[PDB]
Amino acid sequence: RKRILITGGAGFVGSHLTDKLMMDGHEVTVVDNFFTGRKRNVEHWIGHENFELINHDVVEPLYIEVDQIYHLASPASPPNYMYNPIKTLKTNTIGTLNMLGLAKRVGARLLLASTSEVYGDPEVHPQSEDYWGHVNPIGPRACYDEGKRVAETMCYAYMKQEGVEVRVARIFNTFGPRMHMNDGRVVSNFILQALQGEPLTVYGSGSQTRAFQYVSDLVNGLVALMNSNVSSPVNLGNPEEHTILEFAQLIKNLVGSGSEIQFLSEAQDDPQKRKPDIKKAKLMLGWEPVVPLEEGLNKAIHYFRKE
Amino acid sequence: RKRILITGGAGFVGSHLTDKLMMDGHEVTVVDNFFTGRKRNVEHWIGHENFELINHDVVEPLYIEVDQIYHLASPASPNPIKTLKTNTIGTLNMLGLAKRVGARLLLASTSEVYGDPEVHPQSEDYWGHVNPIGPRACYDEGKRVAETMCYAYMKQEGVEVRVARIFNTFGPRMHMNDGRVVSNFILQALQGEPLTVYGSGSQTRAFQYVSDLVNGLVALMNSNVSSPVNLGNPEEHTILEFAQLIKNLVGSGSEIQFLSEAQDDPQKRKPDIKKAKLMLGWEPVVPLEEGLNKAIHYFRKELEYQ
Ligand SMILES: NC(=O)c1ccc[n+]([C@@H]2O[C@H](COP(=O)([O-])OP(=O)(O)OC[C@H]3O[C@@H](n4cnc5c(N)ncnc54)[C@H](O)[C@@H]3O)[C@@H](O)[C@H]2O)c1
Ligand SMILES: NC(=O)c1ccc[n+]([C@@H]2O[C@H](COP(=O)([O-])OP(=O)(O)OC[C@H]3O[C@@H](n4cnc5c(N)ncnc54)[C@H](O)[C@@H]3O)[C@@H](O)[C@H]2O)c1
Repeated sequence: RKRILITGGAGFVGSHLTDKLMMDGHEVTVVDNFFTGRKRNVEHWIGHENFELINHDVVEPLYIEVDQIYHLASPASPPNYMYNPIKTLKTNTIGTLNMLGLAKRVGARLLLASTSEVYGDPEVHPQSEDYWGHVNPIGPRACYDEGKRVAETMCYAYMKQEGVEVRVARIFNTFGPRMHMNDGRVVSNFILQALQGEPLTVYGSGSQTRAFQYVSDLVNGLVALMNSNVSSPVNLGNPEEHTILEFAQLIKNLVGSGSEIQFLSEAQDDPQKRKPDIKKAKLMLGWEPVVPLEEGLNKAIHYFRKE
Repeated sequence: RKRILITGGAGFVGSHLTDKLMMDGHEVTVVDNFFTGRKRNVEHWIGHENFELINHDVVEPLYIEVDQIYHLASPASPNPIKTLKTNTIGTLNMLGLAKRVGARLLLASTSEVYGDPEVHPQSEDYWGHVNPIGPRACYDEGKRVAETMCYAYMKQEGVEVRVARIFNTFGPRMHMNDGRVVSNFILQALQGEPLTVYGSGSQTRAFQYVSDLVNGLVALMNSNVSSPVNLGNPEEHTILEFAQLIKNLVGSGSEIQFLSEAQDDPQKRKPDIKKAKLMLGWEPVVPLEEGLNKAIHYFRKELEYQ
């Protein structure tokens, strides 16, 4: 049925988006510069009749007839984006302007992969979509945060001024096969520790909690949101809390490397900074996260074990 | 002495900056696409050896050899998309150029990066409270990210950047049909219309005379201060006092007049200028009365020219 463009389609979330859309029957074109993505992520569809992979940086204009654009082209984990603030800004600015220009020209509906970071260090808990956020416009993260903030602004500008149809997802922390293992976040870190024999190290009693979302739940959110009539931003994330200890335990079992878990009773964890309200997504999209933590960790570990 | 690019050189603040800098013997080039600027604003210099006017949009790359760029090319508030492009593409372009030719770049930012503030007054390490998707975001978010841009080109590429957070400014050449309280009162007084004050006229507005700002910009440009600096006037005056001052300076028989069922909006923001004091030795020095005077003379002249 639909002609669909995915920018960043060779990346973590984008490649799983591709899969789903390729299997629902659509004609998918992937645009990606391979700055962080990888051909292995989409290699299964090369050659297939309805797929096209284009090596292309979104800071360059694109002219293609499509019905829908999922705009995920953007550096995503902190080490990648903080190392190149300028490329990060150019991508979120010039690149969003370009994709919105295409969407306007060809009458595509455009969905933006924004981010809970537009909320900054929140002074409201949890964060709903009303919150304006508390964000340093010139810190070392600002290239991503302000970059994604103004990309949201561009969307509504084109919506208000040129009747572009726009969708805005504010994406919270997400995990699974093909994820990046360098956020030094708790799951990537425990998994690496276990996969190579190391002890899993748990601060204090492992009592701080973390809420992560499994990638296929995200991908369902995105598609649900794209095909809805809600044009204001929608948080997509999983607000279920698991203790850090529980992540150690699950990852230990599922890797099965007989790594030990060990406590540093004098050490400590930071409470998670952001926590998504997703009630608007339940109400307007009928969507919730349905993959249990253990199940997503397993599918993830399965990926990384054989890798 | 210095070769100097001024984008938005032909607008209100820009043309006074041009004035001051020409008078100091620098080589001054103005770039401007005249969306809101006027040649009349710099005709006095057209011809002099040291001056060039170039008609150019900053969303288009530009190559010129200069030592300093004052990047003022932007609508001040108040085409939303063109505003976005201008503050994004435009700033990237000018920082690119500054990279290429080794120029120091001053960004004319705005108190709006603080949004609707939740601390008072606003000093430079306040992060602001800004709606990224509100009716005015394409100005507020565009100037915010313009800042992010300067800092990124500085941290990563060694570009020398300066960032001025400009607060409300008034004076000759300003956009008369502004919306603003001071504007309306000048226009109406000059015409013998009553000056109507909403409520009891006790909401305040703070205003900075243009030559104070221009001084601040130059001081800032030539300092070693790379992080943002508030340039504004913190002195409060009520709307009623504006009305009274303007009525008297104009002398015309306009009468003041309360409309007590009407309300004014409270003053939105108020600069803390400690940092400009300490690190530039700057502060506003033109008293309100004198400034209003110079502003009245201009609107009087300009009513008479258009
Ligand atoms: N994974 C998360 O937790 C998370 C959270 C919030 C938001 N997001 C958003 O999701 C989107 C994807 O992130 P991800 O986790 O899949 O990361 P990712 O890095 O794996 O994917 C991003 C993809 O974009 C491509 N890309 C980057 N810049 C580009 C450019 N200029 N032109 C063309 N392609 C370019 C990369 O090569 C990469 O494949 C991002 O836009 C990110 O901001 C992700
Ligand atoms: N006047 C104030 O109270 C005040 C307050 C806050 C911020 N500022 C900032 O100070 C700067 C100067 O403002 P101003 O009051 O002189 O306004 P202005 O409109 O008089 O000056 C802007 C000038 O820039 C030019 N310009 C606009 N877009 C351009 C483009 N894309 N390419 C080239 N030139 C372009 C306009 O033609 C005009 O000559 C602006 O950046 C504004 O945001 C001023």
